[PDB]
Amino acid sequence: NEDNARFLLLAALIVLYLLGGAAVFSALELAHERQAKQRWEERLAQFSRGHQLSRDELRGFLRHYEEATRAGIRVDNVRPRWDFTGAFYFVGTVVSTIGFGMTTPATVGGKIFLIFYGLVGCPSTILFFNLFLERLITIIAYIMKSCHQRQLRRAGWKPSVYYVMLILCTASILISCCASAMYTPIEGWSYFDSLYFCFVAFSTIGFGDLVSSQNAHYESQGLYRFANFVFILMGVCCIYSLFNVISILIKQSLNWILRKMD
Amino acid sequence: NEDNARFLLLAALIVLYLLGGAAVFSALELAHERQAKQRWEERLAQFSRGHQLSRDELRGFLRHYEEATRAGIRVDNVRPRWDFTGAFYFVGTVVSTIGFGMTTPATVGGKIFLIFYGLVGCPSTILFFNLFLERLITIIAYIMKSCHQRQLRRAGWKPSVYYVMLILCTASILISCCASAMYTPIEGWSYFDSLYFCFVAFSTIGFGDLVSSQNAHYESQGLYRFANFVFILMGVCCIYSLFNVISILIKQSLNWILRKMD
Ligand SMILES: CCCCC/C=C\C/C=C\CCCCCCCC(=O)O
Ligand SMILES: CCCCC/C=C\C/C=C\CCCCCCCC(=O)O
Ligand SMILES: CCCCCCCCCCCCCCCC
Ligand SMILES: CCCCCCCCCCCCCCCC
Ligand SMILES: CCCCCCCCCCCC
Ligand SMILES: CCCCCCCCCCCC
Ligand SMILES: CCCCCCCCCCCC
Ligand SMILES: CCCCCCCCCCCC
Ligand SMILES: CCCCCCCCCCCC
Ligand SMILES: CCCCCCCCCCCC
Ligand SMILES: CCCCCCCC
Ligand SMILES: CCCCCCCC
Ligand SMILES: CCCCCCCC
Ligand SMILES: CCCCCCCC
Ligand SMILES: CCCCCCCC
Ligand SMILES: CCCCCCCC
Ligand SMILES: CCCCCCCC
Ligand SMILES: CCCCCCCC
Ligand SMILES: CCCCCC
Ligand SMILES: CCCCCC
Ligand SMILES: CCCCCC
Ligand SMILES: CCCCCC
Ligand SMILES: CCCCCC
Ligand SMILES: CCCCCC
Ligand SMILES: CCCCCC
Ligand SMILES: CCCCCC
Ligand SMILES: CCCCCC
Ligand SMILES: CCCCCC
Ligand SMILES: CCCCCC
Ligand SMILES: CCCCCC
Ligand SMILES: CCCCCC
Ligand SMILES: CCCCCC
Ligand SMILES: [K+]
Ligand SMILES: [K+]
Ligand SMILES: [K+]
Ligand SMILES: [K+]
Repeated sequence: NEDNARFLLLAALIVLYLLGGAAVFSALELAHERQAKQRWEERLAQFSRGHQLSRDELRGFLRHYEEATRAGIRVDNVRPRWDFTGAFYFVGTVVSTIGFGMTTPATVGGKIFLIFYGLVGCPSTILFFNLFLERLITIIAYIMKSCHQRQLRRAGWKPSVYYVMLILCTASILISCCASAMYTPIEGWSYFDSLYFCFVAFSTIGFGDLVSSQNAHYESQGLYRFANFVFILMGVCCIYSLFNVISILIKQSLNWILRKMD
Repeated sequence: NEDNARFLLLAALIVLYLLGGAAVFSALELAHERQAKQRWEERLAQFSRGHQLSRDELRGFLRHYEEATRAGIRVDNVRPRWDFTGAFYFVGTVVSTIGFGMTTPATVGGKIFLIFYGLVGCPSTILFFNLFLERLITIIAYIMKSCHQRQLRRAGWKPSVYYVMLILCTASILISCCASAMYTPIEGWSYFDSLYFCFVAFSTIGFGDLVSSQNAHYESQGLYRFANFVFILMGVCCIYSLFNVISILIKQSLNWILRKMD
């Protein structure tokens, strides 16, 4: 009866969390959304009046442009999709569950293979992340044991969950700052935008509003792609481990809550 | 030295998998991409000639349209973002790490809160999925014990990983087929497109090319949203559990191959 109680309590807490978050986000974003819509409508009306076109013709043109954009066309010299490098980027975003969406299959055959590829590939990445976490814990224990032994001259050393969480948080912060230091100059982004993109990509949410390495010519462009790959990989690993540790802590907190209640 | 060997072997296998997948996807998609780009270019050239519009004017108009679309505008009628139910949909896609991207924060304050909200919410959903998996295993064991006891008239009953994987696969197939039973007449999609969307959403990849339940008016629109919520929740749970079980099986296969290599 304890497991059922914990399950029910977690469900109720998550529901309340969702309701509160929805309220807050609406309060923050509604006015900006309305203002943007009004500005776009004014621009469209002015353009239509200037060149004495028709609303239907512009509607058809915009529909064609939306189809082209789904195809992969953009307005600023984007890199080609579905070349070998683009395909590599797409598969990397698929196996990790990020799914930016800047490149998606468009033909029958490219969707079946996507299903099978993801089905056989996502578990492998999850297993890789788990193995990395285990290796990190072992190395931390070894370092602590060695440091204590060396300082004495003046296995059972597994660190607690709290220290592992602190270490993962520090590593994530450092990786995000280092990645942003490179994204900001190469891209036309601000530092805060770089941090926001780093968090969105590392957590595997992948909205797709900001995507890196999509500007065709990128000066060097040889080391830049390798650096982007390395940074995304490390960030994903660190954030995945941090989320799992935080989940363990939340589970302990829920038991404590249940135990206190009586 | 065994753990390091398994780690290295998994890394090499994943790298080969990525290379092969990239090659296959490029081979499948490059011709379609080129044809679509050519068709869009022809359409744009034809439109420009007919109305005597300069290409810079059309470029500016399309840039404005891309800015507007980034705020939620579409050629077809779509439900508003950030009123109260768009916010609920957004938070649901955020906590589950799906990230469709049809709704994204656009203001400072809506991005900081997004970071903190995700940081505190994703671990809760992961814990909920793990608890669900444990409950499912317990119920399966109880059912098997009861069935065996009944068949006798003529704890240690937990099923093996193989049977749990088979059950999860069957449940996922049934849920996907039932969900696609709708989403075909309500969304005007083909059945295969419905299955593709179900897999993309359930796995938490969330490309965003196909998003459900946003067409402004949706007939009832009261039960439809509830049904969409329930279907997505169940699919996400089942696919998450299936991925974890498959990862365990892959780990066993790796240990066996390592033992085979001596
Ligand atoms: C060497 C370690 C092997 C393990 C690989 C495991 C998982 C891969 C997961 C995610 C990769 C992040 C996306 C890379 C994007 C390529 C960028 C570019 O090309 O511009
Ligand atoms: C009662 C169980 C509580 C636990 C819920 C936990 C996590 C929620 C995760 C995913 C739900 C995503 C569905 C998207 C919302 C659709 C709403 C709509 O179409 O408008
Ligand atoms: C969305 C889930 C919210 C998580 C609720 C956190 C509960 C806080 C309890 C903190 C005390 C538990 C730690 C042990 C105290 C000795
Ligand atoms: C993306 C990497 C996938 C690697 C899958 C490895 C498959 C190995 C098959 C081995 C089958 C025998 C194992 C079961 C015997 C105990
Ligand atoms: C144009 C060069 C792109 C480089 C990205 C591919 C190489 C990384 C995969 C191999 C890592 C061991
Ligand atoms: C204009 C030169 C930009 C090149 C950026 C170099 C990126 C490599 C950093 C180190 C890789 C880990
Ligand atoms: C003996 C130790 C060397 C092999 C372990 C390294 C495998 C990962 C290297 C790349 C970082 C993900
Ligand atoms: C217990 C489930 C709580 C969430 C219900 C909200 C979704 C229904 C939307 C109805 C809007 C007309
Ligand atoms: C006319 C459109 C009616 C569609 C309503 C959907 C009914 C689904 C309810 C069951 C939820 C699991
Ligand atoms: C005894 C009842 C406790 C469990 C009820 C929780 C119902 C939530 C269903 C969510 C399944 C994905
Ligand atoms: C038309 C190519 C078919 C690709 C699907 C392969 C599934 C194993
Ligand atoms: C025993 C060596 C473990 C490898 C750790 C690598 C972390 C970047
Ligand atoms: C840590 C990488 C620093 C890159 C600086 C780029 C300056 C043009
Ligand atoms: C000019 C391309 C350099 C690629 C670096 C790869 C390092 C293993
Ligand atoms: C303008 C109000 C922003 C509040 C940010 C939320 C901090 C947790
Ligand atoms: C005793 C188990 C009850 C909860 C399981 C519900 C599965 C849908
Ligand atoms: C389980 C859903 C049944 C099909 C609903 C759509 C009927 C037009
Ligand atoms: C008319 C609104 C119906 C809402 C579904 C019931 C929620 C339990
Ligand atoms: C946490 C309380 C929810 C508020 C609903 C508007
Ligand atoms: C957490 C309650 C939301 C307050 C903003 C209206
Ligand atoms: C967390 C409270 C934010 C209030 C939005 C105006
Ligand atoms: C551009 C081809 C890259 C080769 C990968 C080793
Ligand atoms: C068009 C055939 C679809 C096959 C289902 C996997
Ligand atoms: C005690 C500090 C060790 C950190 C391991 C990365
Ligand atoms: C089996 C690896 C060969 C590389 C093919 C491009
Ligand atoms: C061995 C995987 C396939 C290699 C093709 C680039
Ligand atoms: C599975 C390897 C693909 C080679 C054809 C491009
Ligand atoms: C592994 C090689 C397959 C070739 C596909 C065209
Ligand atoms: C393995 C699939 C081959 C693709 C042929 C175009
Ligand atoms: C407008 C919908 C209200 C939801 C409260 C449960
Ligand atoms: C979380 C960093 C704050 C950014 C201020 C613009
Ligand atoms: C035969 C066992 C059935 C379990 C499915 C919930
Ligand atoms: K994800
Ligand atoms: K996504
Ligand atoms: K995702
Ligand atoms: K996305």
